[PDB]
Amino acid sequence: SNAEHIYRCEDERFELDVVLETNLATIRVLEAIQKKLSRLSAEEQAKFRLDNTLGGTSEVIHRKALQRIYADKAADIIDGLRKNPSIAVPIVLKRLKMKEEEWREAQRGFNKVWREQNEKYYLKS
Amino acid sequence: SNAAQLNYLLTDEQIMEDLRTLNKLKS
Repeated sequence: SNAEHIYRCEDERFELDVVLETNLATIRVLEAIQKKLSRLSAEEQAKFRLDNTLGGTSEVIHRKALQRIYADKAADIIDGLRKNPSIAVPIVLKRLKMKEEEWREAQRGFNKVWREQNEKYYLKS
Repeated sequence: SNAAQLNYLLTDEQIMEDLRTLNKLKS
């Protein structure tokens, strides 16, 4: 046939599709908060703080995404978000944005090319 | 090795730097 057997996409897409979706959701929320921050004062970081923000229901999304990049020190970063938003959020977001583009690069390789190959003419061989 | 490298976890270098920055903010 080709090499030996037809190796169709396994779980690779699943990992990327989910992690990118999770990424984008966290990208949105952090950029939203960071924009609302616009560098706040100490008393303002006390006033406007992630009390119910990034939590409630969709916390697992950002929590998991953050634990994936900061596995060992996830608590420290989570605490930072729940404490000093105008400090942690800008930094963590910048880490997340560079990682976003890197994940996007991976998505380009797996998901994007998969899109191309699947929608185009695969032929009858 | 590939066209895209699946790196999910950040290195202790990056992680620790973040922590250093968070607890300092010297800017």
